[PDB]
Amino acid sequence: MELKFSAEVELTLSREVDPAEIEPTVEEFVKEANEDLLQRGVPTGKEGAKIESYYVLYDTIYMEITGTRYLRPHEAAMRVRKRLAERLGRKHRVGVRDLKIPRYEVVLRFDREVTYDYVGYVPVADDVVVEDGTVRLTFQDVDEEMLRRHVIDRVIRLVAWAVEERSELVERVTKVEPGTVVDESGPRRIRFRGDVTEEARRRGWVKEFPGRGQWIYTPPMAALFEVLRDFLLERVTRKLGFEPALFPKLIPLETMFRMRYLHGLPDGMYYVCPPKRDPELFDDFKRELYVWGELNERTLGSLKEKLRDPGYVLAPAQCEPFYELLRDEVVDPERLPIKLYDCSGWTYRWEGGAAKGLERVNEFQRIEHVWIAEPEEAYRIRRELLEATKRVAEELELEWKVVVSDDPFYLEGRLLEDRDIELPDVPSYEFEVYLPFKGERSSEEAWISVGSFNVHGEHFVDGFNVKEKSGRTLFTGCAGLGVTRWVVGLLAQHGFYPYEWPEPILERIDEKFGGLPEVPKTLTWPE
Amino acid sequence: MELKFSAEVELTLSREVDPAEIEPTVEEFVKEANEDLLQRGVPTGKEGAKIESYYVLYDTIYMEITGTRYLRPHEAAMRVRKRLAERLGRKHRVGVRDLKIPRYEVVLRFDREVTYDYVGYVPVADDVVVEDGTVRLTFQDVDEEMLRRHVIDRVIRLVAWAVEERSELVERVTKVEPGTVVDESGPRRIRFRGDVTEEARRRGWVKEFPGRGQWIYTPPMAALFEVLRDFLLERVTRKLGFEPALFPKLIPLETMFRMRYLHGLPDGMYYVCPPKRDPELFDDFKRELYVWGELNERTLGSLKEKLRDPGYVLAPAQCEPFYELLRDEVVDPERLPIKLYDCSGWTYRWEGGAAKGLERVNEFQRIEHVWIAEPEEAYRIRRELLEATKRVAEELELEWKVVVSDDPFYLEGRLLEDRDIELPDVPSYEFEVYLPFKGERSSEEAWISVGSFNVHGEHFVDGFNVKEKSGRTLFTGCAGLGVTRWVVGLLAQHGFYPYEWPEPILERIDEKFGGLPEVPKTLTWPE
RNA sequence: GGGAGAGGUUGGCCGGCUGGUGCCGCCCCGGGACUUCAAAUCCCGUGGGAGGUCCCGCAAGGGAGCUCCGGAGGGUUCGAUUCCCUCCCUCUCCCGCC
RNA sequence: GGGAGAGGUUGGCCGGCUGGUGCCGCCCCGGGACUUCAAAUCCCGUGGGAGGUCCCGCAAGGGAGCUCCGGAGGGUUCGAUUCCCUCCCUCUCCCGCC
Ligand SMILES: Nc1ncnc2c1ncn2[C@@H]1O[C@H](COS(=O)(=O)NC(=O)[C@@H](N)CO)[C@@H](O)[C@H]1O
Ligand SMILES: Nc1ncnc2c1ncn2[C@@H]1O[C@H](COS(=O)(=O)NC(=O)[C@@H](N)CO)[C@@H](O)[C@H]1O
Ligand SMILES: [Pt+2]
Ligand SMILES: [Pt+2]
Ligand SMILES: [Pt+2]
Ligand SMILES: [Pt+2]
Ligand SMILES: [Pt+2]
Ligand SMILES: [Pt+2]
Ligand SMILES: [Pt+2]
Ligand SMILES: [Pt+2]
Ligand SMILES: [Pt+2]
Ligand SMILES: [Pt+2]
Ligand SMILES: [Pt+2]
Ligand SMILES: [Pt+2]
Ligand SMILES: [Pt+2]
Ligand SMILES: [Pt+2]
Ligand SMILES: [Pt+2]
Ligand SMILES: [Pt+2]
Ligand SMILES: [Pt+2]
Ligand SMILES: [Pt+2]
Ligand SMILES: [Pt+2]
Ligand SMILES: [Pt+2]
Ligand SMILES: [Pt+2]
Ligand SMILES: [Pt+2]
Ligand SMILES: [Pt+2]
Ligand SMILES: [Pt+2]
Ligand SMILES: [Pt+2]
Ligand SMILES: [Pt+2]
Ligand SMILES: [Zn+2]
Ligand SMILES: [Zn+2]
Repeated sequence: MELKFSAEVELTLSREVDPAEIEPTVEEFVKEANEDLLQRGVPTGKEGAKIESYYVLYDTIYMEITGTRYLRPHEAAMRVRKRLAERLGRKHRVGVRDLKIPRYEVVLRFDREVTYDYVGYVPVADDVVVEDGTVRLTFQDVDEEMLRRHVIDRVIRLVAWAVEERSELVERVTKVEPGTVVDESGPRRIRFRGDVTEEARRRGWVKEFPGRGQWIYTPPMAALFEVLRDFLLERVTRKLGFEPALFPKLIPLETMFRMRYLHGLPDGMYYVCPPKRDPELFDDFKRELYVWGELNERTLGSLKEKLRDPGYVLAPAQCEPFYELLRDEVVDPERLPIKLYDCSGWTYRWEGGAAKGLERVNEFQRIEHVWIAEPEEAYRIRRELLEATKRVAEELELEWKVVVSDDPFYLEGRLLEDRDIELPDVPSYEFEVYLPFKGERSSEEAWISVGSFNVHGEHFVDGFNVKEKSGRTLFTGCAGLGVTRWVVGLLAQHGFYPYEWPEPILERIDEKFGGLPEVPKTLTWPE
Repeated sequence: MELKFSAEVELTLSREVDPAEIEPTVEEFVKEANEDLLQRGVPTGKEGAKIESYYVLYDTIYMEITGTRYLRPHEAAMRVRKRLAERLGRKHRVGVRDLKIPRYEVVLRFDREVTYDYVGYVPVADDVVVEDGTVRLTFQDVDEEMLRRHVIDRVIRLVAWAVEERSELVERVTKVEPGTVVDESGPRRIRFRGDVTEEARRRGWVKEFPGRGQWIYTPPMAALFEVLRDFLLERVTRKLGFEPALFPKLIPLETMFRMRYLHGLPDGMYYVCPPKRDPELFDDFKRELYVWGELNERTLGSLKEKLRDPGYVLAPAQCEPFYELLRDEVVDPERLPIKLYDCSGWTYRWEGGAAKGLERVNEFQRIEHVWIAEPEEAYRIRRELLEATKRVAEELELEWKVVVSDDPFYLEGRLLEDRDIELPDVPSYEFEVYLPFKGERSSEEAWISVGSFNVHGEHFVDGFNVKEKSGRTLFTGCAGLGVTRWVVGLLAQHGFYPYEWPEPILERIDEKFGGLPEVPKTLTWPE
C-alpha cells in the first residue's frame, strides 16, 4: 500500500508585505529547502518532502507541501517554519506569526479491490473518496494536537485494516477452539424437567420489576440465594484463601477506557451521569415537574439538561476496581500473590431483547475473585479455582462441563491488535451447568455459564502501569461465579421441592432460616 | 386573589366564506350564548364566560372569550364549538373544521406586594408580567392536552404558592421539633480519639477510588464490614423475623416519580441511560475511539449521541422495589403484616463537595427493612426495630442517641402539599452514634446517623394503589442501617486494634476469618 | 368444523322510522296536572355509563352544570342513530363431523 | 526571623561577551590532521536532558534525523542566552534572636 501526503500550508507573516520584495527570499529558501532540509532523515532509496509551489499574498505565504511516510508534510512544515522566519526576519524585518494547515490530504493506493462499503465509516476526515483502487482522505483545518496525537496516522491504520478484511473473526487470538470441552461430569440421572423462570413466576418466587432485565426475588428464592452464595464462599473462595474486599460497583468511564473494555462492549453497558452543581437548575426542574405532573418529553428533556456528561458505567466486569488498586504500584514476590474477592452487590449487563430469562438478566449477583502473581503461579490459581468449583458442583449434585470460553470479555473488540503484550494460550474458561428444561445435553443452549475463569496475561498490568521491583513479568486473573446463575441451575436440576435439594443446602436453609421461607402472598398476586 | 381569564379562540371553518353572509348567524348565536350557555353552571352570585368580540375572515371566525374560575374560556369554547357549528352547518352548509387557542391569558390580582423575584421561575407561560400587584400569565398555542391535564391550573396554583412565601420551611409538617432526643445512652468512657478516615487511609484499610465519593475497602476493613453486617442481621433483622429479599438497585425513573422522591431530591441522585438499539452506532463509536485514542470532547460527545434518555436512577432510598412489589395488589390481614429485608448491594447518594469523609460517601452499604400493616401494627414494628437496635448498640459498646429525624426522605420537596393523606406525627427517627474525633458530644456534627426508622403513613400505599379487601387503612414503613456507617462508628469509638473490639465481633472475626486479615501491601502503596 | 343470513342505543337482550345533531308506539321508573278516593286520562324526561369543573357538608356524602359514549375502532359529510370498511358478539340456516 | 545584594546553559555548581537564532578563553571528553615514538601543536563538536519519526536487529538493543529545553512560567520583539515581570534556588552582608 503506497502512501502519499499533500498539504496546503499557510504561513502568516507578522505584518502585511509587498510580495515582490519577499519572493526573492522565499524562492531562494524554498529551492534550498527542497535540496537539503526536506530530504533529511529520509533513507537512501526513498522520497522526502518537497515544497511543490508557494505564493505570497499581503498577509500570508501559501505553500503546497508533499510528503511520504519518511517525511510527512507537517513535519516538513515544522522544519521550514523556524528557518524561513529567521531569514524573513533578517532580510525583511518580518516574522511568521502563525502556521496553519487548512487542507491535509492522504492518498492510500491499494492493490486490493476497494469500494466504499469495504472502507466503511472513516472517523476524522472531511472527505473520503474512493476511486481507481485508491482512497483519498482529506482533513480540513488540522490542529497541532491531532498531529501530536497521531490521529491521522491511526485513521490510516484503520482504513487499511478496514479494507484488508481483517474484520472476519477467525482472525482472533485464542489458540484452542472455543467450545472445546476440557472436563466433564457425566450425566446425573435427570431429576427435574420444569422451566425455572416460568415455574418461579408461577409460584411467585420472583415478581417482575418494571425495568428491562430485572426482577424482585422473594424470600424462598432469596434464602436459596443467600445459602447458595455462602456455601460457594465457604467451599471455594474462602477455602482457596482469597481475602475479602469491598469493590465499587460504579465505575469511572476512564477506568473502562484503560481496560479497553469500553472499546469492547460499548453497547452492553449502562451509562451513568451525575447532576450538575447549580442547585437552582433543580429548583426550576422541581417546578416543571409539579406543573406537568408527569414525566414527558418536556420534563424528561428538561431533566437531561441538568445532567452532566456520562462519567461512569454500571460495572459489567465486576473486577475493575482491582486494577485501580494496583495502579502505578510496584510489587515484590514477598508481597505476592495477592488474592481478593468481592461479593458486594449487583453487576450489570445491558442485553437488549426479550429479557424474560432468569438465566440471562441485566442485574445479577456474582462472587468475583481477583489476583496478581508471577505467571506460573498465576495459572495455578485458576487451576485450583476450577478444581475447587468442580468439587462444589459435585456436592451440589449438578451436571457440568468446562469448556474453552468463546470470547475474552476484555477482548470483545478488535483493532486493539494495535499493541503487543504477553497472552495466555487460553484466556478464558467457562464452567457450564446443564439446564434440562432447555433441551437435550447435546445442545449448547441447554448449558449456561455459572462462572468464567480468566488469566489476563500482562494486559491490565500494562495499561495500569503495574510493575515489579526486579522487573519480573506479572500476570493478573479473575474468576467469577454468577450466583444468580448457580441458583437457576440448582432449581433447573433439583427442582423446587426443598427436601430434594442437596444436603449441604438443606442444613444451611434450616440453621439460618428455620425452614424454607414462604412467599409473601397477597389476595391477588402470587396466583 | 381574584382570578380572570381571557382567550383568543379561532374557529376554522370547513371552507372559505363570505363573512357578510355568515355574520348574521354568528351575531345571533353569540348574543344568545352570552345570555344562556356561557352563564350555565355559574353559581348565582358570580360571573361566567362572555364572548367579548368576534370577527369573520375568509377561513376563520375569531373570538375573544373571557372567563372566571366558575367557567373558563376553553370550557366556554367547548360549549360553543359543537353548537355554533350545527347552526353554521344548517344555515350556511359550513362546519367548524378545527378550534385553536393561540393566546390564553390569566391575570392573578394580589393583595400582597408582588415583584418578579417573589414569583420566580414560572414553568409553562410564554410571558410573565408583574405590574400593579398583578401577575399576567400568557400562554401561546394551547394544546387540548394541557387543558385536559390542568397544566395551567397548576401553574396558577404554583405562582400563588410562590408569592405567598409558603416556601419558608417551618411551614413543614412534622409535629415534634427535629433534633429532639427521644432516648440516650449515657456516655461510655471514651476509648479512642483517632480520625477514622485519616487513620484508615494511613494504614490502607481503604484506598481512594478515582470516582468522587468512592473507596476500595481492603481485607481488614472488609472483614469488619462482613461480620458487623452479619451481626446486625442476626441481632435485629432476623431476630424480629424479617424475611429476606433481593431488591433491584437500579430503579426506573417512573418508580422514582410515583414515590414523589424525584420531586424531592433530583440533585442528589445519579442518572442512568441505556444504549440505543442500533449496533452500528457503536461500530462507528468503536472507530472514533480507536482514532482519537482517548476520551475527549469529541468522543465523549459522540458517546452521548448513542445513549437513550435517562430511564433510571441508582437507588438512593434502598426500599423502592417494595412498592413496585405491592403495586395494584390487594391485602388481607391474614396476609399481614409483610416484613422483608434486603442486603444486596450498594445504595447511592450524590453529594457534591469534598467527598473525603468515610462517614459520608456516595456509595454505601445498608440493610433495608421494609413492611406493610394496619397502622397500630405498623408503628410497633418501628418501635421493636428501635429497641432491637438499641440493644445491639449496647452489645457493641457504642455511645448512641435516638432523635426526631430532621427531614423525611420522601418528603424532601414541598408543593406535594397539593394532595391529602394520613401521616404519622413523627415520620422519621434517626439512630445516631457518637464519633469522638469530630468534637465534644454536645456537637451534632460529632454524631452520624447509622440508621433511620420511618413509618410512611398512607403515602406509598396511595401512590402505588395498594388496597385492602375490606378497605381498612394500610401503612408502610422502612428502616435501614448504614452498615458502612456502623463500621466507622465502631472504629471511631473502639479504635483500630482488634483485641479491644467488642466480644461478639472478635468471635465473628476469628471463626470466619481466622484472625483479622492483613493489608494487601505493595512496596509503594500502603505507606 | 366451514359457509351464508339477521342483528347490536343512553330505562326496555321491546317493535318501527329517520343523512339534520334524533323521532313514533308500547311498557317500566321518577316527577307533575286534573281530583271525594281509587282507577282511568293528560304532560315532563335533565331515566344508563365514563371523565373533568363549580358549589355545599367536619365528615360519610349531597347539588349544579359541561364534554364524551348508539357493540369497539376508522371512513364519507357542514352534519352519521341512519351510508361504507375492519374486528367483536348474539340469534337462525346449510354443509360436514356421530 | 526580617531586609538588601550577586547569581542560575545544552560537557565544566569554570570566567567573560553578546537584542541576530549565540560567541571568546581555559579545562574535560570524544573524534580527526600532522608523525620513528612520546609529548607538544592544530582542526571538528551532531558532548547533557525530554518527546515524536524513520531504518536496522528474533531479541537485548543499534543507527539516522527532527522538534522542544539557557532555574520554572509569562511579557516585549521580525528575532531573547542577552531586556522587563512572577515564583524557585544557591551564595555573601546587615539587623534581630543566645
Ligand atoms: N446477564 C447475566 N445474567 C446472569 N449472570 C451473568 C450475566 N452476565 C454475566 N453473568 C455471570 O457472571 C459471570 C462472568 O461473566 S463473564 O462475562 O463471562 N466473565 C467476567 O465478567 C469476568 N470478568 C469475571 O467476572 C458469568 O459466568 C455468569 O455467572
Ligand atoms: N451518604 C451516605 N453515606 C453513608 N451512609 C449513608 C449515606 N446516606 C445514607 N446512608 C445510610 O443509610 C441510612 C438511611 O438514609 S436515610 O436518608 O436517612 N433514610 C432512608 O434512606 C430510608 N429510606 C431508609 O433506607 C442512613 O441512616 C445511613 O446509615
Ligand atoms: Pt514508498
Ligand atoms: Pt541569513
Ligand atoms: Pt490530491
Ligand atoms: Pt503546527
Ligand atoms: Pt504525523
Ligand atoms: Pt507535532
Ligand atoms: Pt476482528
Ligand atoms: Pt416439569
Ligand atoms: Pt407532584
Ligand atoms: Pt511464563
Ligand atoms: Pt447459617
Ligand atoms: Pt381480590
Ligand atoms: Pt371572583
Ligand atoms: Pt337551528
Ligand atoms: Pt390582558
Ligand atoms: Pt379544545
Ligand atoms: Pt382548564
Ligand atoms: Pt378538556
Ligand atoms: Pt416549603
Ligand atoms: Pt488518636
Ligand atoms: Pt485502543
Ligand atoms: Pt391509626
Ligand atoms: Pt462465621
Ligand atoms: Pt519502590
Ligand atoms: Pt371545565
Ligand atoms: Pt515526524
Ligand atoms: Zn473479571
Ligand atoms: Zn426506605
